[PDB]
Amino acid sequence: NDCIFEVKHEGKVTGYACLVGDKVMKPAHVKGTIDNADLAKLAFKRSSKYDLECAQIPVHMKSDASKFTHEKPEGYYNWHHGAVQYSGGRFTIPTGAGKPGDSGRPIFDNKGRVVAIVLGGANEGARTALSVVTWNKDIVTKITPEGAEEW
Amino acid sequence: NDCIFEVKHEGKVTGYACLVGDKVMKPAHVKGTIDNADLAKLAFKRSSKYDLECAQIPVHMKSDASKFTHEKPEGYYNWHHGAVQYSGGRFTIPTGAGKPGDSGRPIFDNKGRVVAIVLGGANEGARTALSVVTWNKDIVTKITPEGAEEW
Amino acid sequence: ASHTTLGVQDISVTAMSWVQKITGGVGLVVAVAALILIVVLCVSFSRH
Amino acid sequence: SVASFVLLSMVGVAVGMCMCARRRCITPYELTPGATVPFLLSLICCIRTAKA
Ligand SMILES: CCCCCCCC/C=C/CCCCCCCC(=O)OC[C@H](COP(=O)(O)OCC[N+](C)(C)C)OC(=O)CCCCCCC/C=C/CCCCCCCC
Repeated sequence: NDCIFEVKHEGKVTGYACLVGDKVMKPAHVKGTIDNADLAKLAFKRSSKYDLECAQIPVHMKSDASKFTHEKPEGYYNWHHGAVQYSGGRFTIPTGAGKPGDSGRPIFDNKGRVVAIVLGGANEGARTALSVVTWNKDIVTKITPEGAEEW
Repeated sequence: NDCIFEVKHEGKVTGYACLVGDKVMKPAHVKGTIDNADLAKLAFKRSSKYDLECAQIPVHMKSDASKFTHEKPEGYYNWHHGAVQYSGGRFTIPTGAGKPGDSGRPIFDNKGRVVAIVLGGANEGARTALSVVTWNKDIVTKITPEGAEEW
Repeated sequence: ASHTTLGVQDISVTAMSWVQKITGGVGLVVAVAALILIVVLCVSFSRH
Repeated sequence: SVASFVLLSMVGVAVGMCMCARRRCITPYELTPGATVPFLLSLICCIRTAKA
């Protein structure tokens, strides 16, 4: 934990950029400059398909990036605003747990490794379906439940 | 039992709808107007072959969606008139347990998921076979015994 | 007229190949549609 | 007039049979929760998934 950085704006934080493996994850819909000076200077390749902005970590100096994994067994995970529960192909939370302005928050498994980065959520009544950027064995994927709004 | 997601659909109660997975499911032979006065306004696709009818669950009640699964190991399952046993490729209940008006009752595994939806059945003395729809991997099926009738 | 009448039936001229072409195209479309219908019917009837 | 009328009616019957085939080959996938329609069958029968 504590490896993430808030992407700062003029007067408030609009999202969170996470360090995973050797890439500086950052959602693309959120805009800002990133707090840390060096990270702001990297070339961020974008993709509207996956709503992501990533760049090679200066791994010569950043040797603290979070571990990652590709398997997502159904169970319970945590995202620093509570505990996210897995079911089928959705992530659900208590309705008030999620809030705008905290998009890009990494979510971990029980062993302290990230599995997905939240982009937004759809309030389903009691639960909130999370739109996340995860990855399978090979390549990233964007699970977007119906009616999910950006954060 | 421990989770309510069913709704009736007629002033004279005959048949019920369920919130299974991402579909609101109601058997075809029953007729009426699904309550809460919004679900009945949904666009419903029907198939007289399977005696089934479905519609997309509105995002409002995605939290109320019941979990479901496709495996049906030999054993005992419970519904709202007691318990059933999936013995020898058939769902059977003790005679007199079911009666007209009982279609649309789901059938649960011990973990609370849905594995079946009852349409009716026939009796052989002390026991009674069931006519039920079920879904294997990716495809629904319907199983019916000899001399059954709609409930 | 020295000859007889044109013909009591279907003595339209060559370049009725236009008729043959349009009828053949419509028949091909109908045959393809019928084949698709019967193959999906066989698939749905196998399913039980 | 007769030839034009029947031919357009023939293509109408063909398109109707195509629509009926699409309906009867797609409804099993519509009823089943999970929505695992393959990419190939979605393209052939001209349907789209709920996550695209
Ligand atoms: C769903 C809809 C269903 C509705 C059903 C529709 C029914 C409508 C019809 C009723 C029929 C009307 C007939 C009117 C009475 C006429 C009687 C007649 O007096 O009959 C004249 C002769 C027929 O002689 P017969 O055999 O009866 O005598 C033998 C007599 N028996 C058989 C007893 C021995 O007729 C001739 O000979 C004249 C020959 C002239 C040939 C004209 C050629 C026209 C060709 C056009 C082709 C177009 C070009 C194609 C370009 C396309 C490019 C895309």
